[PDB]
Amino acid sequence: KKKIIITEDGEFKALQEWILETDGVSLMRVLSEKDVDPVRTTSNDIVEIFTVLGIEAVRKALERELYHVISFDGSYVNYRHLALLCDTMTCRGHLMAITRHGVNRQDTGPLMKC
Amino acid sequence: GQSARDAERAKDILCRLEHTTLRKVTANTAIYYDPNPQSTVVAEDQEWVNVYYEMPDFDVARISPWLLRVELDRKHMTDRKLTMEQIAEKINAGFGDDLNCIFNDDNAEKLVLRI
Amino acid sequence: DDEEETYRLWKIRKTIMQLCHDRGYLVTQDELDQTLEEFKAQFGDKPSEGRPRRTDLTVLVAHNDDPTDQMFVFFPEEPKVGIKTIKVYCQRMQEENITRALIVVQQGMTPSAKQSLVDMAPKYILEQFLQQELLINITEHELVPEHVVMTKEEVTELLARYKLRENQLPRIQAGDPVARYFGIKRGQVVKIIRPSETAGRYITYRLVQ
Amino acid sequence: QKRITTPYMTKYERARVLGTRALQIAMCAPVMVELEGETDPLLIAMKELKARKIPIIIRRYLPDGSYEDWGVDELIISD
Amino acid sequence: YIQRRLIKSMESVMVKYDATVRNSINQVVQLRYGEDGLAGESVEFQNLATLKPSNKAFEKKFRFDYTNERALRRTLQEDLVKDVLSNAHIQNELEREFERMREDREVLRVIFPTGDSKVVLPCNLLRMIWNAQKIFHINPRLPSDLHPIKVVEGVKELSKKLVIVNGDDPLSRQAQENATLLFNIHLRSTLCSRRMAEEFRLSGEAFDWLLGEIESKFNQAIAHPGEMV
Repeated sequence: KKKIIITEDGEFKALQEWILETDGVSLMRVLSEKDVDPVRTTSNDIVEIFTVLGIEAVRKALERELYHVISFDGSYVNYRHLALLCDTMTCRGHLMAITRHGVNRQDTGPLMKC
Repeated sequence: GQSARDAERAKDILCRLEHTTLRKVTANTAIYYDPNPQSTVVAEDQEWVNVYYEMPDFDVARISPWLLRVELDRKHMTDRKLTMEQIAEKINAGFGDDLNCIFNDDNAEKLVLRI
Repeated sequence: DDEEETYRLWKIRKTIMQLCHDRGYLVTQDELDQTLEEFKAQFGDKPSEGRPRRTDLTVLVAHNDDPTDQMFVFFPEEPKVGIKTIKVYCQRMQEENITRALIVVQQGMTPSAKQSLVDMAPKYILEQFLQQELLINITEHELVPEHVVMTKEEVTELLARYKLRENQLPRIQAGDPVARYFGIKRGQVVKIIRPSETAGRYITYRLVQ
Repeated sequence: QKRITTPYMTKYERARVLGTRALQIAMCAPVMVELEGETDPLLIAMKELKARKIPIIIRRYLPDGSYEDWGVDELIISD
Repeated sequence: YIQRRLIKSMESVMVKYDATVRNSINQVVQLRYGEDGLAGESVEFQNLATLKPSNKAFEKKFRFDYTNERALRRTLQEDLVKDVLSNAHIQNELEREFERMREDREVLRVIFPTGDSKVVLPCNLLRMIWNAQKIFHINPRLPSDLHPIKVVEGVKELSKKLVIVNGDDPLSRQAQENATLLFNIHLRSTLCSRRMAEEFRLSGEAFDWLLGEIESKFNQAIAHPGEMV
């Protein structure tokens, strides 16, 4: 969570900066306030980012959260699998959950829904 | 901005973002009965209500015999950098004009405003 | 107050001067970096009982490739907008011969007005916004990659290179924040350019339906 | 011409060519190499591949309906 | 239970014979598998070694100045040290590789903003140099006989024969440059003319072997058309 800058001589330097964390989400207003970074501020709920930021932002946020939950205990999983999952999960434009009535709404054949 | 560096501006924007209601900044409230603003049932609030009373405004229709008295806690007041001036206008500006707020001076230790 | 109100009107203005610059209109350079005190001196110090009336703020721009097609933006005065109030604007477009128009709604609109804009389909296309949404440029956020809209000559080059149809592309509905920021209609294809860690750069396409 | 596919025999086509050619040998088909004391119908079918002498053509189906035919002689054996 | 659900979702996605990852109804999901086109089985960790150093150490380690006449005499033979000092064309071509390197150094700093250097890539390069240093008994004590403009042109020709997206027209000649963008940067930064005349000190015979092996161990990392991805 540090602020990494590239100095004039060209070295990566990290800086400690105050960050704030809340309990409750309404991001469209928090972004509009003064002296609050509108670029790097984000929320851990993805339907909110879907309504506020778009669809590609949902793709990237979902990828980031999967990576963070996987690499929590020092484990590691290749990237292609995360990319393929979070791409087939947001392919038809909207957020369809991998659930009962999320795989129940597609151009699929009749002998699979039976 | 430098608010990311110094803790004071960080804390001020902290307080400016957090939600704060009224019951968090009040000590106790009491419904008294003053049929006249000069009656002053409680003993010591006569001073400031009177120094308002020699500047008497808004006696348009009547004077309501029913009073509402609110006590505030300066601990919870200053931590958010609030004082009852802004409260006084917004408790009016925002609800209507059906209410009327006179208040003390904060140099007095306890912060009371009567409505 | 008005200091909050003179701040917002400058901020919302600066956002729109980029939104129309993205769509390919001609906006003078210094209009993009119009600082606050410069705005405060030009249009007025305060809009509370002031010269900035939420009119005198409207903008009319012309396209780069063609000086005839122009776009207008309106800032309604009432919190929520009625029926003839937009027809006041529809008349203002009828007189000036402009079809591209925007309205920066203040707080909301009426369901009757929702009916009154979806009717003039073949002419006088208007976009309805909100005052809150225009307060921040979402395009410069971290998560949002770079979108670019492709002409209808380029789209026929994809479907002939990858030997695709147009049903087989990934889809995007024309109701999400970036589909409206660029003013996209159904049947268009937008190009996304994002950097990745395995290859370095990856270009994907979306069909807006 | 216009062959857009890879010149390498993929992992799956090598497992199906070796299976089919081995089953044809078991049913008395004529071999195409000079074996020496070999009897297993699947050991023979493997040294025919090392010599590029299996008489089978692969038809790759593109996902747009087309196809093209590669002779096993023309492919670069992966292993 | 959660794994059963998820696997019931994505059952029929696979790689079709034109290297596109298509659904069951042929709905394109990715234009290339994993955005690169390689199987996640023949890759491993490496380092860039171009983004982390400072602007002075960079120009100090990746420059190959040719006006010293004595260190150039120390590392190269006498046949080549008189040719490198007496040809403006060579000095010019040795000057443009540094320019093509600085641009990639600036692109890496925006691809990787945090500043790390651990990436996953195809065939290892430092181990392939270490192998060629022992298949040919390279003695890192004597002057070498590897002309630098040979290194430059050999790396160019090798970079040409690494096709992921085979085509000639635009929109198929720029997606190829987008696919193998990182690997080419790594390959150009590792096999530069200064480093391979200062540290590795490979001979002429031991360079064609390395070039021929890079290509052959890359072409077998590409994904196979038919695996149930």
